[PDB]
Amino acid sequence: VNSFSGYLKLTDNVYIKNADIVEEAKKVKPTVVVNAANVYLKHGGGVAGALNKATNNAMQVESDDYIATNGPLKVGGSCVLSGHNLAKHCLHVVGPNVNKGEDIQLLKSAYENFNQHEVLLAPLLSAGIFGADPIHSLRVCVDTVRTNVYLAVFDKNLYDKLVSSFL
Ligand SMILES: OC[C@@H]1C[C@H](F)CN1c1ncnc2[nH]ccc12
Ligand SMILES: [Cl-]
Repeated sequence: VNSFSGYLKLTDNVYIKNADIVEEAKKVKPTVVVNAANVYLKHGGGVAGALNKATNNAMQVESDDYIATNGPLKVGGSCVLSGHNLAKHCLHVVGPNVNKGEDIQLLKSAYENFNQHEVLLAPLLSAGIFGADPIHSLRVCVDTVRTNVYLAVFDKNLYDKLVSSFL
């Protein structure tokens, strides 16, 4: 039993809700919140910009030190950093950004990072400003993640389409 509330159950392990991931994280304070990161951890907009803003830019400061030490992530890769005031940890995961021409096949590799964590709050990888089809992202999530994932979808119209079209 966990403290996630109001989610629709899609499969044994995948749950979905129309919610702002920032407000969800502040309420639940999950062990792991997933960020929709880029390889430079530049949290400018989309999910990343919103999460970073909610940390008063502390996420960005921590991220800049991480990059200065380690260099950029790989597309499909991840790193674990602090969750600041939002969660114990933030798993920064880089899905392919279609608006940069990145290979959508890497979306499965990106979701594989979730399997290293028993329970996660997450957005749909490569959705929004990363330019992939969210219906496809949900499909890959369901077919790749085996740990317990609680998906927050910001747009109510999109949430309804994901549920009604879910196979
Ligand atoms: O599944 C994540 C959905 C799809 C798209 F990627 C953006 N999005 C969000 N969901 C909840 N809160 C959010 N805050 C900022 C963005 C955002
Ligand atoms: Cl977005």
